[PDB]
Amino acid sequence: MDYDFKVKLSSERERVEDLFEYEGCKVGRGTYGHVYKAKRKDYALKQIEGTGISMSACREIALLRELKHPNVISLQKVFLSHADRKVWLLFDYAEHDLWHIIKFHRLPRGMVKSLLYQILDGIHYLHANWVLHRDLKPANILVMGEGPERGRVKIADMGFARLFNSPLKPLADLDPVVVTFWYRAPELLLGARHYTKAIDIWAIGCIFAELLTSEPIFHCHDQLDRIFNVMGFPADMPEHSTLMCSLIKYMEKHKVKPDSKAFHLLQKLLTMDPIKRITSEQAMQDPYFLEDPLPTSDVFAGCQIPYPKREFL
Amino acid sequence: AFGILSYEHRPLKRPRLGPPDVYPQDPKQKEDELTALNVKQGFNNQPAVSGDEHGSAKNVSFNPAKISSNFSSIIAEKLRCN
Amino acid sequence: TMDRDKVGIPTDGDSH
Amino acid sequence: MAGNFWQSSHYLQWILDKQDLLKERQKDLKFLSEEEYWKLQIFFTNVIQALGEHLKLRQQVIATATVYFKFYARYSLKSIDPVLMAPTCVFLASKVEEFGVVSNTRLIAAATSVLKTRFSYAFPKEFPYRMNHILECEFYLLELMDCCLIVYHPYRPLLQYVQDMGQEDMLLPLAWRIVNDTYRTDLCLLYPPFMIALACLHVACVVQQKDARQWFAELSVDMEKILEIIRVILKLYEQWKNFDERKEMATILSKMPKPKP
Repeated sequence: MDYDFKVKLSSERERVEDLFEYEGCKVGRGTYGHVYKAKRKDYALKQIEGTGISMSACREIALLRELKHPNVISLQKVFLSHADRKVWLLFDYAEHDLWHIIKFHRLPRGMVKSLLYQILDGIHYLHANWVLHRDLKPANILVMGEGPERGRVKIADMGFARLFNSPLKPLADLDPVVVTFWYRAPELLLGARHYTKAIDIWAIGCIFAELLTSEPIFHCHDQLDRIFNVMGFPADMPEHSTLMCSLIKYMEKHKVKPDSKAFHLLQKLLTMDPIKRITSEQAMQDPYFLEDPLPTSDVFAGCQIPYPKREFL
Repeated sequence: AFGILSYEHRPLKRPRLGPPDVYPQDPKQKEDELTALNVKQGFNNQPAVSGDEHGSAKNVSFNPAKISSNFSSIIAEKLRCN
Repeated sequence: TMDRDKVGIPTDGDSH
Repeated sequence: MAGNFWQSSHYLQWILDKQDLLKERQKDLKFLSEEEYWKLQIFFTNVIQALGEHLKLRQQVIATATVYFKFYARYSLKSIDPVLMAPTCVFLASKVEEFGVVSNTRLIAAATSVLKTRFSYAFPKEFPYRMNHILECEFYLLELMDCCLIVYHPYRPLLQYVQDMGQEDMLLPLAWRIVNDTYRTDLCLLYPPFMIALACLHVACVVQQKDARQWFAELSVDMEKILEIIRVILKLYEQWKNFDERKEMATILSKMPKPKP
């Protein structure tokens, strides 16, 4: 570890502040880090919380290095500053976040049809590469706008994503909490320590119901009561006794027809057991997408976007 | 990366095995089943080799001539079969 | 933007 | 990413030709011969293995750490002290393989204890480093290694092939130990994991006198590179026969090119 190697590396390196106007105009704040709009001297520049590299940063870097897909976010470059020992990532800018669409409408059917189809194919591709997202929220789904590609939802912010190819330790021994309680699957909420890949299916079903009713289906034992209320109690894994019809009426209250094609898929997406839950590939085979309107690559399909651009903080 | 050859689309031993190192999504693997003990005690992982998996033995004798003769026999028989 | 036959099969990916 | 090796970053960029390895090792060869460099690489691989074994680690994490160590392929050996390369590579491998982050004092104590109990002759003095040095070194390594943190291993193809063959008790230990031994060479940087697994399986079946001609006959793969891998493994085993750590490593590390302050 000598001076000449350091000076040569510094000469080879390029400074992030010397190339991008990341200062100011912060566009997103969260527990993952800070997201800014940046341009060369538009991209989303993300600074990760915490000095040095943490488990989230290491997983992020080791996962999006080798994953490539039209429906999956892809970083273009990474910067590593030694003065303060923190990490900077550079994704392509995604103007519209699904949370913004949900909030603005509080709605074409083909739009939600295509959006669900695209998220299902993306999560199927993710499951193909033998990895678990372990976090699906409406704020983690981003939509391109008025660019070279329209629509084309992108899954991102997979800091909690972990490979499940072969577990050296149980998946719950190093992460008691994997996702927010609004979308926690019943299996892990019942204290399961080894959970399969079906949790993401439950999450996508929950968010699909949220877009169907334009209102959070699950709102706040804090969520177990709501889970039992929304779709009844299972009368047909651990702490079974320690815990101490409704779905149809709940969907009817939101002016959704009980007898339709979307309702059957939504009902079959959410089950109390992992074995009977459908996997990603069978979701596309559901003739729900087949019925008109057929899913589109462009969600807007030529319509003007009424949602405003993301605002600064 | 044109110089390197890829066996991605060439199955190895087609009757019993598929692509050499590409791993499809098997529907009957050990990472999807949920037994009563698997949920409670977590994933049960046991060492691939009983005893010392880390340990590597080099004190056992090797005969390079015998190995070379066997490999020559294998390649000659494969040429004869094809 | 209509793809009748493409609905059944998922996209393989960007690949190389 | 797993399940598709031919599109992963480990194969697209980190598979290097032997010509590049010979060209980039000239700077390290200006002070030591090929034999001394090879012996030094074997010794430091053994040090990494011992350090991983002391911390009660698995085998995949130690293999990943060894692959990370085998940085020196494209950079000079005098750039960073290998005695500090080993613990930081082990720490990064443990961090990335989802095994958990080791403690600071735990890692320092483990390194010092190992160096003082089984490598005292090579290093008469103590281990004079702190955790900040380890952190900055691993940060540099993550910076300049193109952020390729997923390393494939021949273990999965080896288990698949032995399960396909049918025998699992007489052949698996020998194949596993041969795969463990083959990490001393540079084959991991040269050939795909399944070729190494096939070569190790062939060696294991030939050693224990099992008729495997019919099994190897049907499989369709290049049958010339496997011969090269067998030759490399045989050269490893033959050269390891008359090599003593205690008698020589003191002399080689006496000739070690140390970095400047």
